[PDB]
Amino acid sequence: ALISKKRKLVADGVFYAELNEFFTRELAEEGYSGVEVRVTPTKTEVIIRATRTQDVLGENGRRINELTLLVQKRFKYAPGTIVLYAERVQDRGLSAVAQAESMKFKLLNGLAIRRAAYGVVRYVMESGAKGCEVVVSGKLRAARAKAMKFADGFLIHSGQPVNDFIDT
Amino acid sequence: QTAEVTIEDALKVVLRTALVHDGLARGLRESTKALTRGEALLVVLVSSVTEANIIKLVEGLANDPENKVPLIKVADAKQLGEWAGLGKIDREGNARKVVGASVVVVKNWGAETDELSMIMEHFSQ
Amino acid sequence: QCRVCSSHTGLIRKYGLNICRQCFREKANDIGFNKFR
Amino acid sequence: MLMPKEDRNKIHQYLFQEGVVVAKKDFNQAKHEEIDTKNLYVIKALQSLTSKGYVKTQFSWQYYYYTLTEEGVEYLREYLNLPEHIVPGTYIQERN
Amino acid sequence: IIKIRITLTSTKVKQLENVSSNIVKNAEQHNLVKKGPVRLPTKVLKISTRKTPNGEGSKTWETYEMRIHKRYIDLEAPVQIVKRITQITIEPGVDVEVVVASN
Amino acid sequence: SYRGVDLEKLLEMSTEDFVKLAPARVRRRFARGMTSKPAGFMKKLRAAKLAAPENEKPAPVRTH
RNA sequence: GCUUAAUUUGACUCAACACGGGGAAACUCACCAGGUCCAGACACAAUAAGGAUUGACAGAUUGAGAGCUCUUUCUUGAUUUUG
Repeated sequence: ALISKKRKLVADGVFYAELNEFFTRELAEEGYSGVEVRVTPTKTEVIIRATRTQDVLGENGRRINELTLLVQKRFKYAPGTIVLYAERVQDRGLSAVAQAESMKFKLLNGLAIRRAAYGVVRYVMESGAKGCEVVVSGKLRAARAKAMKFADGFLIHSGQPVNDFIDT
Repeated sequence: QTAEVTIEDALKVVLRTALVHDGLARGLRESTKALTRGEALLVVLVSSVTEANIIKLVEGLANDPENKVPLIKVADAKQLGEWAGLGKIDREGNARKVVGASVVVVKNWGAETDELSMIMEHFSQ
Repeated sequence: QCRVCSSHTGLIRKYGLNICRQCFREKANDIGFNKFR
Repeated sequence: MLMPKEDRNKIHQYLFQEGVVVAKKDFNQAKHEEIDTKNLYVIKALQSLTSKGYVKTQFSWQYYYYTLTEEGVEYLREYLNLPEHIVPGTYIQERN
Repeated sequence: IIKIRITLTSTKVKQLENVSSNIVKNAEQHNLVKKGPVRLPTKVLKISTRKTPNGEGSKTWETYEMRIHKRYIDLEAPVQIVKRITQITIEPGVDVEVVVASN
Repeated sequence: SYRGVDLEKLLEMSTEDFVKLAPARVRRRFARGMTSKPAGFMKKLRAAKLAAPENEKPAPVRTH
C-alpha cells in the first residue's frame, strides 16, 4: 500500500538486473543463461532451468531451498512463496541465449588460442545460426596490445531488431 | 562431602571446559569472594591449597554451602593444576602445557548440562 | 553511496534507482530502457 | 581486528538451520536481524572463518554472501555437542 | 453481483491485446454488462546522459526511453463468474488488478 | 550601549535580553537548539574564570 | 599564472578552456602544519593467575574536546592485548 505507480515498473527491473549475477557467478556447466520471472498471485515463480539438476536437487534438496534462503532473505521476502520451479535450460549451441554461455568458457585450459578459436565456429553457423558474435583482442607473449580477430556472420538488426536481438 | 576415584576422571570437565569464552574468571581477585553481590554467585574450590589465607574464611560455609547453586568441593590438587582449561590443553602434537590456574569460578552449561545432575551420587560415597 | 566504477558523484537520484552513471550504460538494457530516437 | 566472544548465539548458533549469512558492506549502526553480528562482529569474524574454509563469499553489489559445506561438521556438531540428524547443513531444513 | 473494475498497465503491447480480448471473450459468452476497454494516454520515461566514461572529448548526448501503456475495463458480474476467470489469464510481464469500488 | 543603554550592563542583564538588543540571525539563533556537548566550553569556561588580578587567561578547550 | 599553513589535481591546434554531469560551507576527500583507533588466517611462542588484557577510565584527575594517568572496587581471562 501507499504504492508509487510507475516506480513499480522500474524497481523490478533493478530487481531483474541483479538476480542474474549469481547464475553468472556461481554456475558454469548447465547453461542456465536466461532467467525468467513469472509472478503469479502471491508467488514469485522464477523458473529453475538446469540440464543437470543434481547441484540443485541432489539428495532431495541440495540447492532447491538452499539458494532461496539467501535471496528470499536478501529481499526480506517471505519463505515458502519463493517458488523456484525446476526445468531444463535449452541446448548448448542449438539455442539463442546460450550462445553467450556457449562461448563464455570455451577458451582453453592452456593451449594455443587459434586452436581455441577455430573450434567454436563450425558448429552452429550450419546448425542454427547465421549470426553470433564473441569478443577477443589480446596479446601473445610480448609487450604489445595486438588485436587479431574473427567472427561468424553479418547479423540481423534492421531497426527495432537491435532491441529484440539484444537481450539479457 | 565425599567423592569417588573412577567417575571423577569423567568429571574433570567442569573446570576444563573454559578455554576462550571471554567470560572466564581464573583468579584470586574475583574467584574467591564470588558470593557477595548475587552476581558474585559461587566458588568451585579445593581444600588442598598451599595458601590458607582467604579459603579458611570461606571454608566455614563451603562444606555447608548455599542451597541455590552448586558449590563443588573436591579434594585432590590436580584439576586446579591440570583440568582447569590450561594445564592439559587439548592439542595434537604442538601442546605447550602451561600450569593450571588458581581457584576458578565456573558457572557454564554446555558440556556441563547433564553433569550438574550426576553429582548427586558423588557427595555420599 | 559509491556503487562501483570510480563514482560517488553524478548519481541518478531520479526515479528511485540510484545508479552511478558510469555503471548505467551497461545496465540500462536489462532494466528495460532502450534508445529509439 | 578483535573477536569479542561474549555470546555464541550472536556468534555462530542459529545458522545450523539457516546455513547462510547475508550481510552488507557496513558502517556503524550495530543492529541486524537473522544474523549474529550487530553490524560488524561476525563480518570481521567470518574473516577468520573464511580462512578455515566452509563459507563462500560473493560480493554482488556490496551484499556479502556465505554458505556452508562439508568442512563445517567439525565445529558445530561438537561446540554445541549435539548428536546427528538435527544440526546439518546439506539437509538444512525439513526439505533442504 | 457487484460492479467491478479491472486495470492492467503493462509494457509489451503485443501481450496486452491477447489478454484484453480474452477478458471480453468469456464475459460475452456469459453476456454480462460491460463497457469497452478504455485506453489511456501512454507514459514515456527519459534520461539524458552524455556518452563518455571520462570527460575528454566532444559533446552531445544520449536519450533513453521506456514506454508504459495502461488500459482499464469496468464490469459487473456475479462473483462466482469472475473469481475463476481472473486466474486463467496470467502471462509474464503483465499485471492484473481488481477494483470493486461502489461508493 | 546598543539601544542607548548603559555600556556597563555586564552582569545585571542576562543572556535573554542580550538577544533582544541584537540583529536577526541570533534573534533566531537563540532557540536554535539546546546544545549539551557543544555547551562544553561554558562548563569549562567557569572551570577557570575570574580567579586572577587585573588583566586573565581562560581555560580553552579544543573545539570545532 | 601569481599567492600559500595547502590553494588536491586530471586535459592544451580543430580533436584542452560552463568539462570531467566540478551549481557551495561539515557529506564528497582526493589535500595541508592537531587529534584519533583500528593492523593475527594458520602455523610460533612466553607472563596465561602467583597475572597480560577485557579498564571502557571510574570522575574529580589532567594540564587541552569521552580522552590515552590510574587513586582504586575488574566482565577480568588469554579473546588476545602482546613479541
